[PDB]
Amino acid sequence: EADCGLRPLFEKKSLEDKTERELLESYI
Amino acid sequence: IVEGSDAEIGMSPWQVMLFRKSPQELLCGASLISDRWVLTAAHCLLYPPWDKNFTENDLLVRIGKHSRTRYERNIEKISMLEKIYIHPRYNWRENLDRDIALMKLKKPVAFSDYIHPVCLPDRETAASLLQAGYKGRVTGWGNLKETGQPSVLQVVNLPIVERPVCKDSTRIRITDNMFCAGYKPDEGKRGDACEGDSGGPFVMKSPFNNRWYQMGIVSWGEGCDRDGKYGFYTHVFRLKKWIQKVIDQF
Amino acid sequence: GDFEEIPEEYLQ
Ligand SMILES: O=C(c1ccc(OCCN2CCCC2)nc1)c1c(-c2ccc(OCCN3CCCC3)cc2)sc2ccccc12
Ligand SMILES: *[C@@H]1O[C@H](CO)[C@@H](O)[C@H](O)[C@H]1NC(C)=O
Ligand code: NA
Ligand code: NA
Repeated sequence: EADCGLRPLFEKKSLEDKTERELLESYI
Repeated sequence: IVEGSDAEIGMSPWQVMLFRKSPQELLCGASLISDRWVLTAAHCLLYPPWDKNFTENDLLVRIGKHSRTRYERNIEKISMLEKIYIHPRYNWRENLDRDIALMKLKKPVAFSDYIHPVCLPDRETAASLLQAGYKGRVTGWGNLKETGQPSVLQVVNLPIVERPVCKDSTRIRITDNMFCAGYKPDEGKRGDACEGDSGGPFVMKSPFNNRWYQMGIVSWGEGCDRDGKYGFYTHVFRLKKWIQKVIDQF
Repeated sequence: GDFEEIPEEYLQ
């Protein structure tokens, strides 16, 4: 899918979900 | 999900529910990879030991849900299954090696704010993301404790665990097609999948292109959130060739 | 508890 993995209510809106930071911070 | 938290609305547009026709009940979790293809664990569809063996006609696929029990009108979409494809080499007699299966919807579903597909990883993303200590996220409406049901979809983020540790925590021969994940007794944080969660997606967000990829499938675990034990997931990239094959050929 | 009734369209 062309726009796969992109959430209409978050990424597409440039908004972050409550805990996704946790994930990104684990990726050294 | 044990020791998790309520998902935000729209947090997992790809999350899918495997619903049994009669008796109307929650069977497993699944994910939407395309407008006509749902990905789930095979053990959800077939497992002789527990007399399980469902067909296309036995169940329904419910997309866009948030609440476990309420039929979310105007929001969720329920579809029928055209064909079910289990891995030709699904080792259910031993370790559930290649615990994967595809489902073809009867008619495509339409995406919305609550319904959107997740990406399947490419070798690089997999190479770069599947590393111990790197956290992923699991979701589901399964049991809140090993031994009750949440009202809405749960979420928990677990770190991937070193291959040696995973092997040393179980009596089960783990293959390259599996990878475990969870916290260690000492880390002072808990969380794990549980009954009714299996089949579900373990995703990660790429720090390179901002997309969400499903790295695994909730396969099997011994108990729920037990110290020194971890959940095992089907290594999705490792079996991508079968996924593409089926999709393309059929 | 238990689930809620879903449209009959879907049960055939
Ligand atoms: O997803 C499985 C899961 C799937 C398969 C499995 O088989 C274990 C055998 N070996 C084969 C390969 C590895 C271990 N064990 C656990 C999971 C649990 C579960 C527990 C009991 C159950 O029903 C028993 C209750 N029953 C009485 C009658 C019928 C059902 C259904 C689901 S608990 C759990 C926590 C984390 C990740 C997955 C699972
Ligand atoms: C399971 O279901 C299929 C479809 O009815 C059938 O062909 C098969 O014999 C059943 N048992 C097993 C273990 O495959
Ligand atoms: Na071992
Ligand atoms: Na654990």
